[PDB]
Amino acid sequence: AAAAAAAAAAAAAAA
Amino acid sequence: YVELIQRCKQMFLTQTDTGDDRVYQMPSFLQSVASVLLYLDTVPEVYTPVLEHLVVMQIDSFPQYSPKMQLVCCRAIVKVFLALAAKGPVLRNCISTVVHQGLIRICSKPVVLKDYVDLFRHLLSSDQMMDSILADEAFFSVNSSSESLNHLLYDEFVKSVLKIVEKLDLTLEIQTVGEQENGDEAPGVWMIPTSDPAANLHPAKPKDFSAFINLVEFCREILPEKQAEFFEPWVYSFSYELILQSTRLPLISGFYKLLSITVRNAKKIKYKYSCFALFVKFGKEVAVKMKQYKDELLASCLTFLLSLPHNIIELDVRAYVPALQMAFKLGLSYTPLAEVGLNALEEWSIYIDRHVMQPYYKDILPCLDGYLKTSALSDETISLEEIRIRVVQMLGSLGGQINKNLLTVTSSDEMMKSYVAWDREKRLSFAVPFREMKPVIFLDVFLPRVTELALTASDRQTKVAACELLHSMVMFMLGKATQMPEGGQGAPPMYQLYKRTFPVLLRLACDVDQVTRQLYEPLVMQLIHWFTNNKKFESQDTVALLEAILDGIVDPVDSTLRDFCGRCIREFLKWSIKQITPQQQEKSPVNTKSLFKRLYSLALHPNAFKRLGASLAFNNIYREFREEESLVEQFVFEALVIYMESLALAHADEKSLGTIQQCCDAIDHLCRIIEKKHVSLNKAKKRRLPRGFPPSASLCLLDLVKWLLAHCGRPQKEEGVSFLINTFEGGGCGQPSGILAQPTLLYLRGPFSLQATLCWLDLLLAALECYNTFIGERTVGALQVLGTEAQSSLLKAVAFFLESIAMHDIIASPQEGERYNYSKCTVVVRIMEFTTTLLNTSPEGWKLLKKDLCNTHLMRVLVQTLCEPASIGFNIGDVQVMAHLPDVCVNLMKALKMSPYKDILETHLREKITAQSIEELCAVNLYGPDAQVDRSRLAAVVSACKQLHRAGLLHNILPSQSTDLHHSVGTELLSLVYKGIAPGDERQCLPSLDLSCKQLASGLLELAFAFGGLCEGSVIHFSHGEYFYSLFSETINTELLKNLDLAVLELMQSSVDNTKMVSAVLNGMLDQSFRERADSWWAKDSPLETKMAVLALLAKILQIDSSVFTTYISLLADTKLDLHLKGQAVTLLPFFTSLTGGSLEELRRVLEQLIVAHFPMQSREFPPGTPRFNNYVDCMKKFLDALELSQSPMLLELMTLESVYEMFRKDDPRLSFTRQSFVDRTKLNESTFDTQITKKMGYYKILDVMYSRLPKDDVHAKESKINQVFHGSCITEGNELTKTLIKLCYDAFTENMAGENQLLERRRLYHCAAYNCAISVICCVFNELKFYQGFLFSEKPEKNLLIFENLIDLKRRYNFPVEVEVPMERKKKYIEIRKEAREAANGDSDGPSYMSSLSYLADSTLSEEMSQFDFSTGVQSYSYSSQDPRPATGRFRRREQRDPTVHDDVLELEMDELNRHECMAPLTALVKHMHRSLGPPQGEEDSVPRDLPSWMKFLHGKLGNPIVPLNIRLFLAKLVINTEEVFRPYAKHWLSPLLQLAASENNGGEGIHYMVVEIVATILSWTGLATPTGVPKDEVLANRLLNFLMKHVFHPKRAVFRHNLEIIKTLVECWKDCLSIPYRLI
Repeated sequence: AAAAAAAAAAAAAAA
Repeated sequence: YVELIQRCKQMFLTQTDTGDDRVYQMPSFLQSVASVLLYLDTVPEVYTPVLEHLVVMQIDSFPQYSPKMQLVCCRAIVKVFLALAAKGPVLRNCISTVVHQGLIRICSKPVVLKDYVDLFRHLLSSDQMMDSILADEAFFSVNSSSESLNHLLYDEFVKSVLKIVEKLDLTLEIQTVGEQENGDEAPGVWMIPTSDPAANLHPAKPKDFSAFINLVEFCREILPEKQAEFFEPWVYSFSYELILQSTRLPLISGFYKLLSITVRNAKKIKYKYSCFALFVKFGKEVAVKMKQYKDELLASCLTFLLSLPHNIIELDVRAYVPALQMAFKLGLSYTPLAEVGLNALEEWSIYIDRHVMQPYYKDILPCLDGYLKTSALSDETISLEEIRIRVVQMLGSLGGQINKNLLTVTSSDEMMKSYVAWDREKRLSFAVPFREMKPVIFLDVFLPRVTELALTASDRQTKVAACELLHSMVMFMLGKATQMPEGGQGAPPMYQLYKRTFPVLLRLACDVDQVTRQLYEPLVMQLIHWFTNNKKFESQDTVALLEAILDGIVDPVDSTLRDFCGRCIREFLKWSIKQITPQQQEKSPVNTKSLFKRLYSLALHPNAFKRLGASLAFNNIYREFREEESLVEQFVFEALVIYMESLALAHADEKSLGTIQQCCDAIDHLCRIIEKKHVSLNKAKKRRLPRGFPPSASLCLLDLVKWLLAHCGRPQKEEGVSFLINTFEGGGCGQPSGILAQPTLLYLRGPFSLQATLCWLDLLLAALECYNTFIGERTVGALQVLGTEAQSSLLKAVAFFLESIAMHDIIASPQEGERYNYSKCTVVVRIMEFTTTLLNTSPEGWKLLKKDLCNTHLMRVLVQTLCEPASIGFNIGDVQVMAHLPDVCVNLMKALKMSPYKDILETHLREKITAQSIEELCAVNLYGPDAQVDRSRLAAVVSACKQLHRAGLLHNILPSQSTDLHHSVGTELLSLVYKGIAPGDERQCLPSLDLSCKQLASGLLELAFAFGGLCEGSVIHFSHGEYFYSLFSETINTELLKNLDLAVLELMQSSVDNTKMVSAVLNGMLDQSFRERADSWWAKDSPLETKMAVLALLAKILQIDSSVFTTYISLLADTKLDLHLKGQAVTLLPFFTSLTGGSLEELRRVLEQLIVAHFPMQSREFPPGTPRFNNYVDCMKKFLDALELSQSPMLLELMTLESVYEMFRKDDPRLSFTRQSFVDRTKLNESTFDTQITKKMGYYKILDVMYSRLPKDDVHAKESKINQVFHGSCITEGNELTKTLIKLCYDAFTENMAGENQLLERRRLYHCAAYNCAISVICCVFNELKFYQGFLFSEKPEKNLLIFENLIDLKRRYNFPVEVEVPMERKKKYIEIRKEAREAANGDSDGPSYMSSLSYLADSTLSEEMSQFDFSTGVQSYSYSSQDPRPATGRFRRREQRDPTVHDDVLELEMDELNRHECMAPLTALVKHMHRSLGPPQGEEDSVPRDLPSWMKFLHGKLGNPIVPLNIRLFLAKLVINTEEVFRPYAKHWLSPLLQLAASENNGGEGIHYMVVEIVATILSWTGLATPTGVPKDEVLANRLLNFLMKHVFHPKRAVFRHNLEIIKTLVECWKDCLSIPYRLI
């Protein structure tokens, strides 16, 4: 949930 | 310190893990074990391996250290070494070299191409702290590291650049591509290495230490030898031309403060020691050698390494007018951008100034200014400026002289050349479209271009620009020059040097842009095609173009020349394109005739070193159509030939390296196609050519002559054999000479007088006449037709008497010594060439033999190979000159054997006395220091012994010197212990006295007095340890070697007697043999332990099995038997241990034997041997099952080529770190466990069915993360073992290991599981396994009702096979069986049951649970065999509930229902592939049409747990599904969270996400399809949804942390284009 924070952060942010 | 050293290891190995295990850890081990053993002079040993491979993993293994901890690390290892002192002279060295090993191997991965650099500092650091003798440490660190690099360079890279630099050329050759890559090879290599490990580790040590060992080893005491010899061996090795070579040697050297040794004493002789001489003598050879051949890549680094060779030659500078001439110019010419050498350049300036220029400026200055001119500006029209700084700093450091040659030579540089507008009579041109104003310009764009051309700095902006509008530049000029108004008419000089440009463009574009040169090559050639098909005027022009392309070699970039012939051949392509008429062939002088007309002649005229490659790639061009195009071939044949002749002999004096004959012979490669062996074509006038060629009697004809008659003499006879005799009639005297030969020499004795016969025709006599022996009798029955001595009177006999003149010339100024010593040696060798040519050749009648009056002379010259170096050429010998010297004596003396009378041998031999050998024998030991002058003649006399060996009759020198002298070597090698340590001097003394010592006598007394003879502060502690073990085990190498050569079973003698160190003794033997051959002695070891297996082996063996005293003699022993069984098992590796050791008792068996009651070595029990049959499955199954669970904790899940190849080569027998190596790329008695477990199945996972069985034993006996190992075991071994046989052996093994047994649940799990791990990845044909399970298919139909374990493995068993089966392969071993859609679906459809009455013993699960695997598996095989209807509808009516349909009964948070349901993955690709059927074939805006016919109807997800997993199923389902096909399932989704995820509550920390994440995140999987998400059925849905969602998500951030929610806050955002507005409520 750190680089994953970027992962899902991008999941929503790009959505 | 025992179990505690264990603890050490227990950290060590366990660091093999995937996550790290730390580091300071180790030095803890280090200084620890240090003080430990420093306490102990009592020899614990046994830790030798662990401590070593320990430290070797240690020192630099790290991504980093705490910068802090690193000096601590220092005190650590250095402490290891003080221990190594008190230790007594053994293990230190070896360890050092090991860390050399990994050290450079750690170059990988190189950080100019974890990471790499670290080691430097630690090495640096290693040297620098605390107190006691940092020196020795550093010292041996160096030398062993050195020789280490020797080893890898002795592995490949020489070979590398060789082959793959030479490779594509000869591999592909169509004769079209070969020629190219030929001309591409000549001028500098392809610069391609073969194996990067070689290619690069090759840099490594050098690349590593680059700045390191320069100033390091500043030490005086330990650097006499690291100086002198230690300089050399490399420098000898050089010839292969490694970038590496010089590198440090100057750097340290000039760094080193007494070059006063070197410079002054080397002056004294110029006016050790000779070491200083050669140490000089590199200079020109080096210098030029790179200047010509080696590259801006190569040379530059090389050369520049090689300028500082002046830094040591201060006094011993002499000429070197080229030195900087080529050199420093290269400094600021091609890299004013790269200061690399540039630094040096003016360092050279510094001292050449500061050392004695007082005439030499007369030299130096005419260079300096006219060159150092750029020293000031390369700046503008470390720091370049800083350069300029120190430039002037030089200038004024003298000043007043520095003024000028810059001015007058720069005045020689053409500032002024005025050309454009044809020396400026009009506008050049204006063609470009602006023409509001219609400008003109373009006036000088050119010298601008130039200025770019020299420039690569802003080349990025600039030089680019240069070629850039060069591109349109030409086409511009010719462009309006085509109608020829003035354009060409103005051009010819203008556009002339406009050509001269592009040499530079395409030249350096290489180092700059492939895109540049390669961009403009099609353009240069689109030129050369143009005017050729056009009229020839730009012929007048491009002719000029290629003209100076005669050069390009003095021009350091010789690929210029590559350009040339490539252009030339492209020229010829176009010339082949348009060839028409010899009218226009010859009147193309640019073609055809005037080509060779010049190029041959023109080749000759300058005496051109600059034709070489030009020549080779030149005719190589033809080598394609040298066969045919038209006539000009006819001329070029002869003209080519005597062109080669005159060619060679012309320059034949001072020629550039052999690059010359590289080219010479390169074209000599053609008479091939040139000879089609026609009748009277080759035989014609072209054969009239060789007519005069041998009788040309001319100089270098040797290279040519032998070339001739084999090849060219062949066409017509055999080689032309009998063409010859009828001319011998007239004369064979036609071949030889001797005009003015012998006496006038004896008078003038001049260098000018050396210049023909003495120059060549000595040689041409020798070889010219050698090739004659062969044909007919020529040297007997042809040349000699007139008299025995009559016809050769002034020819061959004077050649004798002139060899007598060589003896004389030793009886009673550099270039002087050059041809003087070069000569006298070239004399003895070549006159002995045809000498021994005759002597050996069967045309031996004593006709020319008696003709010698040198009978005693010959034996008086050769008898001294001692004075011979000190007098005639020696230094020059190393290059394959006196390297070849031994080749003489043997060849000579044995061609002196037989017919030639033995006194030639004998009286000669009789010349030798014993006082030489006995004397020197005494002396070199009698020295200590002073070992020089004798020790030499150790090397020499030994070399003579070589010559005796190949020559026999050695014993004639040593009849009783067999006895004593060889003994006395023992007296002396004996004697050393008085002084203990021996000099690196004496360290080179020993190879002599031992090496030749044992060339005759026995290596047994070796072993005996080895053992006993060794059974014996600086004086006394340097005495202390070698007493105990070392000194002979120090000298050990040669000793072992003796033991390797001729010994058989002689081993077993002293072996069995002493029964202790012999092992070690033997151990050194082991691979010292092996490595040498890696097949020779690999038996010799084997039966000596067939019998000795009974003998020395045994008392050891059952001394262990028997056994404080006998107990440690045991740990001693069993340690041996490790070794014995292991190395001896390595010579079994060729064959067998199960026959060889299998048919041979107490070899196989001792494995099982010694296992009792010891862990630490119990590690090492297993890795040896692949024993087979009986008492092995069983007894060893006990020593592993029983002795494992007993000796390994019961606790379930409680635990814890050439180059690089050489790292293992010398650590072969030992060192547990072996595979702990590359893994660098609570737990304690648990570490005893997996210590031993990793000891267990990592080793043999690969082979045998008990090796197979024991893993299955323990895993089920005690489940641990050992199971993880199983993957990198099973799967690996599955792919790995690659034995279809043993494949099937576990196929059946496991297969009916699933038979009727006491097996438990997991006991079938890992069974089929790890089973499949190996099996899915192994060979697709599983044979009766996969067929007998077909005949275990009916095993599936079955009833065990019920019992328990009968019920357990009832269900475990019949799902068990399909478990591996269908996954490992479902297909194509399954396809012909014609159960496809047919006979299995029986067991799927039926197999999973209700068992609604079963409440029992997890029958309600495991029975029903695993029963579902019917549909799981079989349905999968169907998924690819599917209809769409078939697999979907085959599911009805449901047994449901079923276990996967019994859900929240447990597992109340959402995490592993995706991970641990063990259901998805089939369901995944299920709907994946059958959704490839139903898919882009057709989509659905509707829910139903994708479900009801699908099995997606089976999915509903409503009303309870009936909800959740199904829609859990939807999880990755919708990944493919969409569009609106999940339309109602969408309603399922927003339905999902409401009271259900609520029913699951938080459902795991990340759970709420886990649901909603794509619950909504699918809502955005579309835009307008969210018009559904808002409007139609959302009716109550999203309102409540939100309410909860929000409700929850508020806090848990409050509960735990922050942007968690925000993840939702998104979703929140994502919602609303209308929706349900619970917002006032918000």
